[PDB]
Amino acid sequence: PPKKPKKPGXPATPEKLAAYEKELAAYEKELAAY
Repeated sequence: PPKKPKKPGXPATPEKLAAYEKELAAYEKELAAY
């Protein structure tokens, strides 16, 4: 089972937020595929 990506806290730059969104989307796809 795919582990849920953790949220970048503190010094979180827009790119890492976008990365969190993309990785969360990947989580959704892999979770749905699971």
